[PDB]
Amino acid sequence: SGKKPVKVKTPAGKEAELVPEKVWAAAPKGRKGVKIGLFKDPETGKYFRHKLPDDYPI
DNA sequence: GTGATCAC
DNA sequence: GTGATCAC
Repeated sequence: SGKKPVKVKTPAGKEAELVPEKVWAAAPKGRKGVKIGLFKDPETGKYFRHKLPDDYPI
């Protein structure tokens, strides 16, 4: 569960500040990987994933 | 190619 | 079972 809002571009193309429903890190052995959040487009109700800032707490 | 996640 | 999310 995320808490702080994230500036994302939604699939519908708009700039939004959304609270991710789930957050996690995806990274292979030996490498930094990326932090990802699961978001819900409030305008379409559809789910999408988006990169999180590197210092976003998991 | 590899990592995690889950709506679909 | 996978699309799609990114960085290395």
